[PDB]
Amino acid sequence: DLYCYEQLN
Amino acid sequence: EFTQSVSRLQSIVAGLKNAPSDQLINIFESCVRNPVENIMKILKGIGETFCQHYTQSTDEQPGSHIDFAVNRLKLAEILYYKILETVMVQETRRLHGMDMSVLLEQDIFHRSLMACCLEIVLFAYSSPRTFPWIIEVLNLQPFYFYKVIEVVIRSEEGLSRDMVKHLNSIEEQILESLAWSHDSALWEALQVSANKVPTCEEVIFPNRPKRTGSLALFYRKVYHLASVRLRDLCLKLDVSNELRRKIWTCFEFTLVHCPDLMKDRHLDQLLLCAFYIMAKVTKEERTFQEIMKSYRNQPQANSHVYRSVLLKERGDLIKFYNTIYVGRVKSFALKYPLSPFP
Repeated sequence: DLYCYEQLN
Repeated sequence: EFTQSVSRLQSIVAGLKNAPSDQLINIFESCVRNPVENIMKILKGIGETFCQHYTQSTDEQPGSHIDFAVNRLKLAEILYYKILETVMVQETRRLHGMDMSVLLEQDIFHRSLMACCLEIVLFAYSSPRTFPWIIEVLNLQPFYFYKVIEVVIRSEEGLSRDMVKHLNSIEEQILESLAWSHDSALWEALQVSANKVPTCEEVIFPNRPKRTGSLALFYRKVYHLASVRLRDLCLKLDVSNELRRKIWTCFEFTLVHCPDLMKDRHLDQLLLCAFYIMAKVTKEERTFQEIMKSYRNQPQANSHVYRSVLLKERGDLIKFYNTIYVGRVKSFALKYPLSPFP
């Protein structure tokens, strides 16, 4: 839940 | 024609010697213990080590001729005695006619001042030897060294805006990363203080463990720097002042109750993580991606800060957040007293 599922760039 | 920085430097040192002035000598001699010989020895030691590194090639830094080293050195020595005289004259103990022996016998001050003078000269010439080259060469701890910069800026008004900017930049570099390296004297100071990290409220308002004063000043500078950066971020991300105070509270928590997270890392990495996890839990949420595009427009921000981060091995900021930061701070976060914002 508090984890970030975004990636980059 | 000289560049503006070198001509300015030339103006500052005009008519002066790489030896103490008569005025300074008199101050030296009014001391129970006259520092003049030990000061000379420090400059001699620093000068030799500087020349040895300057003239030798490390594979990252082609070596350079000794005649330029000596000219750099000479100029820095002239600056040293000038600034030292200014500092000693304006000193409180001097004005009250009190013996300055203990003041003048602290080696770290003189070494730091001479290094800062060398850094001024190197910068003025656009030297390839980039900070922290000079303090690694001279074995000066970042945690101790940075304190002299504000003294230099105060004591020499002939420094240009660009010179002062540079000095403020390398102070910021120390505050944000360098003083946090695993071998930094910071950890020693925290250690004799029982690893008690001063809270922002404690240091932003006016038989102790030694380095108590050093701890207080360093963290005051750290809290001050981080607040300026957080204020800018909140502005560009247009965040409420209430989440700002919450983000600040989380950041302070990581400095105070998880200080090991800073070891060998960057101050902004903890600040950006504080931003997201707090924006998250309060449902004001902003993506790390937009957090970082807003971050990158800040002067200190370089790609490696959120792209290359120490894990245990390096990864981007997001991987750091997930595998490290969350586990440590989630208890404190999921809990959303708030800290004062400078």
